[PDB]
Amino acid sequence: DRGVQMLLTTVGAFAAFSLMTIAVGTDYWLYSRGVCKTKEEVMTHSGLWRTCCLEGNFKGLCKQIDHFPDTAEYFLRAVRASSIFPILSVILLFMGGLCIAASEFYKTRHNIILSAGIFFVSAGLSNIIGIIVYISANAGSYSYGWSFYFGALSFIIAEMVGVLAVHMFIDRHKQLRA
Amino acid sequence: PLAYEIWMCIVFAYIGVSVVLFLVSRFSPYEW
Amino acid sequence: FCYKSRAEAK
Ligand SMILES: CCCCCCCCCCCCCCCC(=O)O
Ligand SMILES: CCCCCCCCCCCCCCCC(=O)O
Repeated sequence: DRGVQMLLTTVGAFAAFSLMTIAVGTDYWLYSRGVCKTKEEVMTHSGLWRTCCLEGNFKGLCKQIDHFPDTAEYFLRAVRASSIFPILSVILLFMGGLCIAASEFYKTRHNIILSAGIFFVSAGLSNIIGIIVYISANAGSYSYGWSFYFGALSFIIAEMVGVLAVHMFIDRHKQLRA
Repeated sequence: PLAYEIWMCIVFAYIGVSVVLFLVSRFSPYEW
Repeated sequence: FCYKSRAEAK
């Protein structure tokens, strides 16, 4: 039903946006071993921006990850520093949500739903490039924390909501021609 | 043979490719 | 899609 489809799409968008914003702000991306505060190596929390010291005498103490501790490597370092790919995913998800909102009012345009689909799909692609960049730059034991998996779930949900939006637009234009 | 992250990103890529092929192939009303 | 759309003006 239109109703159920629209509700499910709207809920999906909020979930994806919230999950990606939580993930890009929280610091439990990589449970590894390192230094909590530099002027003894212990478990560390790590995130996109700051690393934190768990299990350490200075527990809870956190320091900004030192991005930039070979232009090809400079470019990866820059992209990982200013996490444009992850942050751009949040922006695209936000823009998509605005479009789905503007479907209710200012309706009958039929092209804003397609726009929402394009934004959600594009958000997924940005998210995945972000993951690849992160995983690659974090290679220069370990384990991925719950904020990493929050990011992944955002990708999946965003793709599903994208399919729903395109399908709904198709159904609209089919009803118009029926 | 392949690391865990390669497998994970293969699944992500599979979802992304499938979704994009669905979109580009069946969104234009000028082919329905 | 945009091109074919503008054409529909015809
Ligand atoms: C065609 C789609 C197939 C999807 C298959 C997914 C199956 C899930 C398997 C879970 C293994 C995850 C390993 C955990 C790694 C870790 O410790 O961080
Ligand atoms: C679409 C092609 C099918 C591929 C699906 C394979 C999913 C594998 C998921 C990861 C499990 C293997 C990696 C080891 C993880 C670990 O060390 O715990």
